[PDB]
Amino acid sequence: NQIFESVDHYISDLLGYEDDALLAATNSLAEAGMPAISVSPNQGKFLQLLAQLCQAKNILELGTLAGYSTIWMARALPKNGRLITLEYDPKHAAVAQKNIDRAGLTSQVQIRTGKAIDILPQLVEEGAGPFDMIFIDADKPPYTEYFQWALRLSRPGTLIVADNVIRDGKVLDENSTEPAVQGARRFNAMLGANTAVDATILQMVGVKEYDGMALAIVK
Amino acid sequence: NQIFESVDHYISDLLGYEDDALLAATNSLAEAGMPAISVSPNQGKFLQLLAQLCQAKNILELGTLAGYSTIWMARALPKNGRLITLEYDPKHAAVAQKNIDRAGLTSQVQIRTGKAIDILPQLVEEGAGPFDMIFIDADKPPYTEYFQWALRLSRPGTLIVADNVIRDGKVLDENSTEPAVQGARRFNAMLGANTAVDATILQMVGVKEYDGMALAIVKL
Ligand SMILES: Nc1ncnc2c1ncn2[C@@H]1O[C@H](CSCC[C@H](N)C(=O)O)[C@@H](O)[C@H]1O
Ligand SMILES: Nc1ncnc2c1ncn2[C@@H]1O[C@H](CSCC[C@H](N)C(=O)O)[C@@H](O)[C@H]1O
Ligand SMILES: [Mg+2]
Ligand SMILES: [Mg+2]
Repeated sequence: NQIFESVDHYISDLLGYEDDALLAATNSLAEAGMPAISVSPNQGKFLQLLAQLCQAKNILELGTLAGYSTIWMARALPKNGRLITLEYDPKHAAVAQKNIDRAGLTSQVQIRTGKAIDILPQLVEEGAGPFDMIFIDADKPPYTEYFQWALRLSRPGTLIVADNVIRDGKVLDENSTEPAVQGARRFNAMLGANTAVDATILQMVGVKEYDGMALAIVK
Repeated sequence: NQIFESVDHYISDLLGYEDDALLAATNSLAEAGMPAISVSPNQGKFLQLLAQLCQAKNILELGTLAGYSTIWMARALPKNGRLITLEYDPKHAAVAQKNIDRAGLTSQVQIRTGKAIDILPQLVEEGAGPFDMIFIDADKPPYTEYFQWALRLSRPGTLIVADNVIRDGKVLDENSTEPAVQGARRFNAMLGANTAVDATILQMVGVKEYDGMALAIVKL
């Protein structure tokens, strides 16, 4: 992995500058005892560019952690735009709130604390959709079901992005016993059979373990 | 590279289906002595998806080869959409025209034969722009100047994509002797310095050699 990390540092040195709010969001993970699993700086910038191509005014994120990915995307929003992010762990949600406040995004970002599978039908009842872009990055086994709820909260042209769908190439092992690999494989099979979207999977290398993100556009 | 190749085939079995027109465009290369350097199927679907996000009506492509990338992007267009593709080699242009005709894309694709640096100022003079998406994929040394012309043919929100800007990590080598590597390094420096766009570089692995594509959006 060394060449991929060195090339990622080359790219972030040109195009992946992180202000105090993004660095503080990263620094908050270890002091809070949270896992070091945010998107990378360059992945962050890529999510921001996708939100700009979507001309996104309304973004939904499942899985906030410390709000690193949230800050990157919310920075693409217009003044009147909104990002709703779902986080199960009340400690993660409190840390993310501090980090979003430090980024001056309190007004545009709403953190909802609970399981995505409980909150997604709430968003349906509220008529919270449709969203211009949806980022699925929570627990891995129910990605397939999160995608079905995302469709209910989409319009034609909505972008749905799902992170961690390759898992170091372990998705090739049909006999994998790892929950996160089985979750990825089931989601990828659903995505291959889904006639409601146009989709691809991007292999991703860099500072993080070899992985990939799925991208889908609602027909 | 074996794991990346195996994962790419896994991905294209799910989401990278190629019809006769794309398979025929690939098959056309060997009989014409052309390099097997088109975008991969999965890269082709990615460019198609970027064109759909752009809601592209007008696309510009530098470097046609056999029209493989051209067919993937043109298929995102509405019928009244147009794609202009530039190609220096008349042998390549004639193969690409056959492949575009086979794909049913004759109305939507205009292949222009000559040096990109000669045609781009003609496009500005004709008012051919602005393009919703621009794909820079010709010879590598003038990438920096192709990008300057692309900005003259853009509007706010235009997506510019440049292929082959990592070259197996050789862009880390400040003493590279390879003009294509030197061209990518100069392009990536320019892109780092450019205040007219928001940009990133995506590292790309799969069936082809380790490389990367630059994505830039012209600021609003
Ligand atoms: N059922 C569930 N609903 C919502 N969030 C969940 C969940 N199960 C786990 N999570 C949360 O999903 C997150 C995954 S990590 C998210 C990383 C973040 N998007 C970033 O890149 O910065 C964790 O914070 C975890 O607590
Ligand atoms: N100065 C120049 N102007 C225009 N095209 C050029 C050029 N120098 C090289 N080319 C052409 O650029 C092409 C690069 S390969 C293009 C591959 C194609 N985009 C695909 O993915 O399917 C070759 O066809 C080459 O002949
Ligand atoms: Mg993730
Ligand atoms: Mg190329």
